[PDB]
Amino acid sequence: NPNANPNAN
Amino acid sequence: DIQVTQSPSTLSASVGDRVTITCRASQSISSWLAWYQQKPGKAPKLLIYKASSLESGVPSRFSGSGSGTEFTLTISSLQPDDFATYYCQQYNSYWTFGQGTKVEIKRTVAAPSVFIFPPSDEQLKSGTASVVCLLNNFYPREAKVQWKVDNALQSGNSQESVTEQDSKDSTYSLSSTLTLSKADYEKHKVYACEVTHQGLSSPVTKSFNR
Amino acid sequence: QVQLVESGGGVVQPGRSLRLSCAASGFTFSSYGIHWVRQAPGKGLEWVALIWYDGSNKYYADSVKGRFTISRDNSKNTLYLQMNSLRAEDTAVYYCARDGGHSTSWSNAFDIWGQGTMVTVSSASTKGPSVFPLAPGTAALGCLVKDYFPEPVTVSWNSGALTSGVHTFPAVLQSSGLYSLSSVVTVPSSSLGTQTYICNVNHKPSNTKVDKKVEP
Repeated sequence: NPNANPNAN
Repeated sequence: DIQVTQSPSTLSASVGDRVTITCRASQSISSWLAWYQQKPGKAPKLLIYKASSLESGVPSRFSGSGSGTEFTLTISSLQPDDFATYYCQQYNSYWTFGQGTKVEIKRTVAAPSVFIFPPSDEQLKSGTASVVCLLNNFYPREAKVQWKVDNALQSGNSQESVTEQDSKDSTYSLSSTLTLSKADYEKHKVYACEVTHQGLSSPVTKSFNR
Repeated sequence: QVQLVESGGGVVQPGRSLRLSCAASGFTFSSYGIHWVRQAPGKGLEWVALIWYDGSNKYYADSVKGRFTISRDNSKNTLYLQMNSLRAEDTAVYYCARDGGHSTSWSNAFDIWGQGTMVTVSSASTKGPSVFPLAPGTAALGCLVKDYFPEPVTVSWNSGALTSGVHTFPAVLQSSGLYSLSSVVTVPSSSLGTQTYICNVNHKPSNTKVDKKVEP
């Protein structure tokens, strides 16, 4: 999914 | 592919007016729609995210509404620094932006002052001829400029340039430049620039004889 | 303060390669996914690529897939975009833009943008402009500033003493690959033989300065 969140968690 | 189209493409309005602009997605994007403001040559600025959420520090006169395929951005009362182009963007499937809505300063209709300039004797020494037609200080922006050489309508050999709205009087100016080889230029006599504009009750022609 | 700074833009010939970069400061760069977005002259915004915070997942637009490569070096707080086999239509201002991080369960709108870096894809050689007069109760006159590369040129009138009523048009790219513009000014008819009018044209990239007096 390209629209998945791109940031650290 | 998800497309987003904005309406209208240009919106004329005055300070203090309320403006509502629309953005339609080709298929449902749920609430994944964002609104950005961009001034010419500047980085875009995020105004609204998730359809209606106001980004931190953005003035409260900006509000967003909608879900699914129909979304809108409303400026409750335009301020002078709000004249700009506004872009919506869907972040549901990849990232696609709209074509932009230019929010422009409204003013009274002003017909253009039209001028034609033959090519310089200096340039003609060099092998190319440029004929310039100037439309000065007009409003609204829509204007048609046609070139005629010995009554032959010219096509493919002209280029237009338009200034941004004058900061003082909110008018436009436009140049149309006809490029010909000196041989072609010296083959003809009458060079005419014909201008159509809302402020003109009938088209205006400026011409010279070579 | 949070800031993104793009670098690398310049004139590059078609078919060649160019590595843009984007340096971040004022926030934990290694925590954020970052996008490249571009805007061609006169056109709208076009998303180009995304890289995840650790440089793992990478997404590209179909228009750049296979030619552009996104990467990052978190130890240098820097993002890169390697562009190969450049085409003329890649001419654009390129922005880096941060995922806003409003929600952890989806990607987000782009909150922080850089100022942009301009990439001009052209094989045109550097050339200073030819300046031709546009000879003249109001009369119009001007200067045609033709065949120069690359951008920009500045035009003043009477060494800056004349600014009222001046319109300097944006440059247009001619089919020769060389830019051209006119600068015009409306003045009184009554002093056309009395008042001297000179356009001062400065082409910074070519070390060219031209003064052209414009007369009837």
